[PDB]
Amino acid sequence: MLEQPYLDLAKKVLDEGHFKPDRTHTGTYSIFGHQMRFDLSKGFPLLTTKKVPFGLIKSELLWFLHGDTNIRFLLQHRNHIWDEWAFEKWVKSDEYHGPDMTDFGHRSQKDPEFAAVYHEEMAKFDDRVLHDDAFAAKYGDLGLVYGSQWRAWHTSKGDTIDQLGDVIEQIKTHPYSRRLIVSAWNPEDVPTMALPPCHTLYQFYVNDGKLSLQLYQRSADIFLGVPFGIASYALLTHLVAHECGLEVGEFIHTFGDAHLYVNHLDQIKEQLSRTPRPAPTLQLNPDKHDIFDFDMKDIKLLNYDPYPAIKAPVAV
Amino acid sequence: MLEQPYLDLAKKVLDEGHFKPDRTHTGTYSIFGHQMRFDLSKGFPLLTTKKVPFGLIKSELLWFLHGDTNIRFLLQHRNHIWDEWAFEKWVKSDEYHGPDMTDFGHRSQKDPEFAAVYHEEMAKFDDRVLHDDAFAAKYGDLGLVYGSQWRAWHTSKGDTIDQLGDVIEQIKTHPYSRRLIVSAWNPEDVPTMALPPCHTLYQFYVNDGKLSLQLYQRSADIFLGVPFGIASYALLTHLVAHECGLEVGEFIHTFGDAHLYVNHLDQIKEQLSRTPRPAPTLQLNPDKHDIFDFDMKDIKLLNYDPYPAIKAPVAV
Ligand SMILES: O=c1ccn([C@H]2C[C@H](O)[C@@H](COP(=O)(O)O)O2)c(=O)[nH]1
Ligand SMILES: O=c1ccn([C@H]2C[C@H](O)[C@@H](COP(=O)(O)O)O2)c(=O)[nH]1
Repeated sequence: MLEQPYLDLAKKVLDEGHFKPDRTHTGTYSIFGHQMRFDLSKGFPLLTTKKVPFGLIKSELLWFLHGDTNIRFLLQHRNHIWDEWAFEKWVKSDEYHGPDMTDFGHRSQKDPEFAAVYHEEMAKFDDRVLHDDAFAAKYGDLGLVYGSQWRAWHTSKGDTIDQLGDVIEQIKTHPYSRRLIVSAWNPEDVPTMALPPCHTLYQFYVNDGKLSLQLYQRSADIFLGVPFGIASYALLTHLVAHECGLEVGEFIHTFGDAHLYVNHLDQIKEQLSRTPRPAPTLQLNPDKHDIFDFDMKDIKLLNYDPYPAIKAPVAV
Repeated sequence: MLEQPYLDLAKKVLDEGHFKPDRTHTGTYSIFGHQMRFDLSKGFPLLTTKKVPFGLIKSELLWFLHGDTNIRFLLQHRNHIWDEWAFEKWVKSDEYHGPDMTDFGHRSQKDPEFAAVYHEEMAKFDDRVLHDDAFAAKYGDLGLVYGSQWRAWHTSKGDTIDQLGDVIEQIKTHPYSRRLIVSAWNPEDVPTMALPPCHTLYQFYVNDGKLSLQLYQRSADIFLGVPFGIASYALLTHLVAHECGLEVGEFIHTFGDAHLYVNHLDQIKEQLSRTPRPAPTLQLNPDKHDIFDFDMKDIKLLNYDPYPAIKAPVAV
């Protein structure tokens, strides 16, 4: 079944997984060096053993494709994944004249009252980002995020490079190249970044009229992270392919530190007791071609019949 | 046997290998996405099924470790791997007042007279690089090569970053980090580089007091390239480990485009008819610790009993 590699990877971290400490002082079962492949011709690798929000995955990838880094786009799309990061910048700022917020996330877990307070301050921050144009420009712009790494790499000459744009043209004029690489890792920025790119780098490959993509993920949260990651990059492999008039090949997910937080063990076992149903089908608008111009309505997901969602706490 | 993964990878490219064109207009049998691991506690993965020059591998890695990019060091060490690149720069220069040299490499294959001519001009170039200090500074400095990528990454602020130095300190003060990454890929330089880094990026990992390393090689020549690559990075895993007082773990080689040139098929088959002997043993000088200060004499290779070398033409 299409999503087997994932379950396999999951089962493995449990079995061969060696305990290992980490930043968000929780424990993890980790493995180092893994690689799994998904033959995109057999279907879309969005998990059926647990409900994954394709809407979220879809709007995030577009945000990246637009070379956008401001949270406003996502919010307009009911997407709040990157919310914490902008909120945090806001709170550490001179203007934040509100309640105690330092460590809002980790605190909310065992909230002394926090729950509503945090959740409301956040509602406020967002609401302003959506309307106060100047506020959005200030606290709503994350800066160095995938959108800017992929499409506006800052060069030593104060210029900007559209890695993705260039690779796409390359694919068209030189499909057999081995230099079709887009990179999110900048040695200059990581020493002072909030969260250095987990999706460190990806390579494209063309053969027999099919497009393939390999991702190198330096670090991954098997439970919460991987499900989206596989969905996100498989989508990209289709999008880029659609634009180049190529057939879709394989999506390959390679790992550095693949781990499962100690507070996710029961949940994952639950999942491992499920039987994958047939994988869904992706449908891209035939009329449109420049993916940089793709809109949500141009991406349909057909036949996604999943098992109920699984709730598990974010380890912090 | 330790080197099995390599033979396995080799056998595979023959069997599942899909023909694919390439730059040096020759043909290739290619696969996309492969990963193999070598448990460095079982021995050193320097091939016994064919003689690999450990001396060359050793002096090259030191050259990188010194953050050096001038060919003089290598020549002083009888190492000529990077010779062509500096020679080419020399020939395309105003000063090169010699015979016809444009395409020296590919031509030498079916030399109309070239052999000696090229080989002598080269001897001249080198000889000068070794003695004429100003010549070395001019035509002997390659510039952007591993030594500068690893230890003097040029930032947008005209400064320089010692990625390797920083990662080593990191390993010591934060061994459980998932950000121990050194990168040779610069989106800014690749568009105008002679040869963008095949050894694209590598990640370190520490667990149970052992050090592991994973390399991401965007493109590889299974026959001529991989044998050195495995040797080079396994050596680094030992060196860094020796410096951090860690035990050696696994070396993991991940691949983008792994290929075998069509003009290497017979030779590789020859190799595949050999039986691996026990792997050699690496011995590092116990007295020395700062690997940036390691000298050739500080690296011993014990019990290397290989099969005679295999000669095969460099495809161009
Ligand atoms: O697809 C993804 C992207 C990010 N993360 C995770 C990786 C780490 O678990 C955490 C960040 O902590 P560090 O890896 O930076 O140390 O976020 C994932 O799990 N999956
Ligand atoms: O360990 C190594 C380093 C380099 N090369 C190869 C990779 C390619 O075969 C060739 C460069 O051509 P491009 O990959 O840049 O297209 O040099 C190897 O085989 N092995």
